[PDB]
Amino acid sequence: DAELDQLLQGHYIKGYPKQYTYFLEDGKVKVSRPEGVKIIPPQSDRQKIVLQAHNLAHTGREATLLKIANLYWWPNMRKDVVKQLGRCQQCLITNASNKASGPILRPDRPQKPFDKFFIDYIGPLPPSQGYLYVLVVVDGMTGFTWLYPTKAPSTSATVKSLNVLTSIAIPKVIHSDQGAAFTSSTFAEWAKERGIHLEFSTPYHPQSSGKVERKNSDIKRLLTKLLVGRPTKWYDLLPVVQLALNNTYSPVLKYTPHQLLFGIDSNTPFANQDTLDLTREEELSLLQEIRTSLYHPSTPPASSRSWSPVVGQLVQERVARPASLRPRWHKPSTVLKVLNPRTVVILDHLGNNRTVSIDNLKPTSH
Amino acid sequence: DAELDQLLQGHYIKGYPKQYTYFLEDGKVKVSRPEGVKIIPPQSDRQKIVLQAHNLAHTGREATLLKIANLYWWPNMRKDVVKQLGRCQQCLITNASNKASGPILRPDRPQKPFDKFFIDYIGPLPPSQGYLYVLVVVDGMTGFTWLYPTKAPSTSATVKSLNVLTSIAIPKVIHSDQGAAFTSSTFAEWAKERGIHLEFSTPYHPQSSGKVERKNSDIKRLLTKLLVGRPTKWYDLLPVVQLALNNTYSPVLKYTPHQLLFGIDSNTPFANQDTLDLTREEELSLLQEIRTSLYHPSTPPASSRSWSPVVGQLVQERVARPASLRPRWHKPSTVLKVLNPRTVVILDHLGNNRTVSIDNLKPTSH
Amino acid sequence: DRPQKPFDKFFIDYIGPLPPSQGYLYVLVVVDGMTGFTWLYPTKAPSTSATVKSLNVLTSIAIPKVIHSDQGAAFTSSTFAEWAKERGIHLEFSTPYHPQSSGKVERKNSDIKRLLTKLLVGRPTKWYDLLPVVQLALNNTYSPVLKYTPHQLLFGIDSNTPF
Amino acid sequence: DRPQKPFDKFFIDYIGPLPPSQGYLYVLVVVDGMTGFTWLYPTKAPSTSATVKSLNVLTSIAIPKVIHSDQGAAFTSSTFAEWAKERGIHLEFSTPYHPQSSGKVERKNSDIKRLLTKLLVGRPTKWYDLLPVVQLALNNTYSPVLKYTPHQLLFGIDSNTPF
DNA sequence: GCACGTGCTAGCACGTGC
DNA sequence: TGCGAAATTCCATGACA
DNA sequence: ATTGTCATGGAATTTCGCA
DNA sequence: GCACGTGCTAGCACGTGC
DNA sequence: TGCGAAATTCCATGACA
DNA sequence: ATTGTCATGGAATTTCGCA
Ligand SMILES: [Mn+2]
Ligand SMILES: [Mn+2]
Ligand SMILES: [Mn+2]
Ligand SMILES: [Mn+2]
Ligand SMILES: [Mn+2]
Ligand SMILES: [Mn+2]
Ligand SMILES: [Zn+2]
Ligand SMILES: [Zn+2]
Repeated sequence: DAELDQLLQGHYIKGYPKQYTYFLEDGKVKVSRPEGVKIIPPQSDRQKIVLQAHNLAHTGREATLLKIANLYWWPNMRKDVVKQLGRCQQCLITNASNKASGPILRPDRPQKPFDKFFIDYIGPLPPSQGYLYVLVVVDGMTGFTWLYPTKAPSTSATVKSLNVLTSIAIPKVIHSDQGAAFTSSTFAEWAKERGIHLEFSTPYHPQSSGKVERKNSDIKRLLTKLLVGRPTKWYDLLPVVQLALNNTYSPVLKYTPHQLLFGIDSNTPFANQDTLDLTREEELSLLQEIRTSLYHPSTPPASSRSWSPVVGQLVQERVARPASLRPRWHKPSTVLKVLNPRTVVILDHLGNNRTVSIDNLKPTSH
Repeated sequence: DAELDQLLQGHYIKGYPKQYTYFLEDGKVKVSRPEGVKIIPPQSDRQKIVLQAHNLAHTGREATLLKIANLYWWPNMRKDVVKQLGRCQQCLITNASNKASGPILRPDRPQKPFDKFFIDYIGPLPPSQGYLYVLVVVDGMTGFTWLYPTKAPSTSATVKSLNVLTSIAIPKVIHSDQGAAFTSSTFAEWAKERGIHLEFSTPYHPQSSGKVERKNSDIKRLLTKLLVGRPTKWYDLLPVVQLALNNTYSPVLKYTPHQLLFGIDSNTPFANQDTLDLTREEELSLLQEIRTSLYHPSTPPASSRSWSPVVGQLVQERVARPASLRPRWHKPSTVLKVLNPRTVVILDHLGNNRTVSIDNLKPTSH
Repeated sequence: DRPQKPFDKFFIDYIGPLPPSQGYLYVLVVVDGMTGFTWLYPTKAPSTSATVKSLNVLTSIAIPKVIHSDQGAAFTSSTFAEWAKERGIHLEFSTPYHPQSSGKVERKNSDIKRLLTKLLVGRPTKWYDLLPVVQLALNNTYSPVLKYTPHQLLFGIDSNTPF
Repeated sequence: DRPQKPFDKFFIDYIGPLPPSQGYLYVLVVVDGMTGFTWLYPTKAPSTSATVKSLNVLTSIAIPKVIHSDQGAAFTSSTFAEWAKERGIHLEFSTPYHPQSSGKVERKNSDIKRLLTKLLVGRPTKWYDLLPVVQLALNNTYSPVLKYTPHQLLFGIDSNTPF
């Protein structure tokens, strides 16, 4: 009853409107409002009340306000409700987000063949010839692809395959996901010896390896079609699949990967002859004209309710593998650096620096 | 060289344009076209050629045409390409669809409490007190919900729970998914004795039980928040969760489920008193005014590339649980009856009648 | 003053011993004072233990402002005292040897006592199974004084089990 | 007539025996006739078995119109005959005791023979490991007659391993 | 040696057939 | 230049994780 | 410390054969 | 008794810490 | 009727499967 | 023979206190 005494005396207090009659009854200070008569508790009591009505079900803004509304009234009640919701640790770490991620970037295509290799593992598959996994290697510019059968997705097996591959040429960058065979020390020491730079996707985000992941689909599709009504023995089909895909038209490019790598068809079925009367040199100059004039898509329009990150903003990381009835979000953290409008470095909950995709972040509410 | 003889003589044949000179060389009949010179094989040879170029990689319309284009030319080549694609069994059963499902129906809300019960099981969960599952029962109109702890999701345990529930009242319809405890003979014989009609969702389609499935979320959310930083012993929290949710505002309704069931708040915290001076009869008449004037949403606008089903159309069912490198679609079947613009009865691959949601169908291409 | 309502006051009392039906001997009668609505929970004892157990089930559905009961052991113990205060329930007791409820409850309580004893004639050994049928019966039985059933006064709707 | 191109004709021949490097004794030299590009596959025998095995690896990358080779056993067997016809490869043979390729291939084949024998001096016991280094070397070694490298004529680009 | 972090697909339960 | 048919391009969807 | 992709088939538009 | 159909969540592999 | 602040409603997103 | 839902918090609009 601090300033509540003043209002009872008829004095004016900024916020509470004057066309309403405020009184005293049963010890408590009330007000006569359209809905009915409501209690006006002192400011000291107000924090406690909002917490008692939230903790009923951990309700959000509107559901909380309606509870308190049944008994009480005061100015800007919601100001005090969101005040508690911003601090109640359990709600912030269990609640889902209602904000979309900003729209995808489409990175420029690598310019020349052998600039960027994208790699990734497939499986475990039905055992064929004692082989279980397939290491898949896609060249960025062409889309050309090599397939290797391994008995495990180890660094050891990944070494031996790239060794046979690299005899043809050596790439500038190799891009992988943070899979354990690809982040080993032994594998980095292998990249160092050959002068190749290693590049890693942000964790729990396969989109980033989308080039090789997309090629895995084409590989499973054709494998499947060729094993219909027959035991699933894939081993001896890998070289057939490698060849068919390498020579198959991307309809929006008008070219096959074989064509973007060599500029001329080999002795495969239905071969393009169109550049028949040209010397090699007139072909090779044409290939460079095509290679710089390929189709490339533009980033899509944002969602009407997306968010995009900023230095010093409060964000929370998606818990990688939460157990049942456990929260899906980590405690809040601060954005240190914004690498692009979809990639970010945070000071995590360890607290180390971590590089994450915004698809595993959410803006902290309030 | 059937009608190819005529064209060589200069006669006109409907389809092949006359401003081009067609000749004979190395035994084969060619044509001089802008792109270069192309072979014109006899109609008898044409089916074989389109199949040889498809089977390279099981390519679709455009990728196939471009292969054949390198060597051949004839009128409406694509007519012959889609002809093979409509019949090549492997492509039809492995390929993905590029057509969206028609837009959801929002069924009218049940009119009075106890018209429709929606049920469903939760778990297995972390063992608490030797209890593993939770049978969840939601009343359509109110949203009011009862929770029961069971040691398994059996008909036996489902019997015993609904028996304690039904002492309060008996519902007209009980709606479940096709889960094995709910489709047992023993359970149907239980429904028969009490005069309740049993109703079943279409299989592999949880949306249909969306009312209870949505309530499972609210149940896990609050359970989670209340077990933060503490061993996950849920058993003794079930009655607390049942109560809090039953008395929590749906912001777009402005009411709690307790309120839509009884018309007045019991002795729970922050109780609505607003109807204080009315007799019971003035309350109960008000409750019916509210119950008929609740919010209800309208079906969303279609996708620019959706499909909606028709009797006698060719469709294919999504294989429920395909093994690896196996096709994701069943052989084509015919639509017998269209129950609503999202529900359909087919003569399957057994061939029995089956009732499916259009979200597990795709229009057969070609 | 203000009109009587549901959840305003519940009346509770024990019936038994009875024939060993499925291992139980008693029944806890709960009756809302404005609706006459009725819950019946069987027990193996007229103890404080069995009362809280049953009533926890009931008060996880709705919660009364007041409980009324005789001065039987189970209600006057200080254990049941601390249970009623945790949940905000005010306690009320009759005076010894002079039972008091209302017109409406005295009669309802009577029927329950009569319908119960009747199945104790017709199907006199196994009564545990028959309770839910009785509760439905009692909650759809029409009241002479008011012109609706307890089910009707509680949910503002007809029943799907008319009697 | 029409200009020479890659994948037009590959030349192939065996080198060995050699010192037991990691269990192998021979090498299969493959050289594209227009590019001078070169693949080297080690084997444990100059047999038809080892030829198909290696060449399957190579012809799952690209496929030549023609193979040329001496009348060594492995190429003139009827097993290798049926392998070349399955894949649409026309076969060509030199005349006995008078080897014939072209200017470009005769010299390349020579270097391979020289660079190989050199590591058979410097690191003379374990050569199996060193092949990939040799192939890179041979495919980035500049040609006097034309003004580009095999790598350059094959991919229309520079290398990341200049030599 | 065993838990952790990152990458993947298996497997259990229930009620009903043969 | 203008018309109808044919060829060629447009682009939402869905699977790879 | 980094970033989605592209085969696919009905729809929508462009071109083309002819006069 | 064991495979099937419908409903659910577990679990294995690899390379690196302590 | 008209103004700025406050209260109240609008509605995309995401999890339940 | 059947069919998505609704809590949530910034944005967008409506109402309200005052003169
Ligand atoms: Mn991977
Ligand atoms: Mn279920
Ligand atoms: Mn008594
Ligand atoms: Mn030789
Ligand atoms: Mn992958
Ligand atoms: Mn469920
Ligand atoms: Zn909270
Ligand atoms: Zn096909």
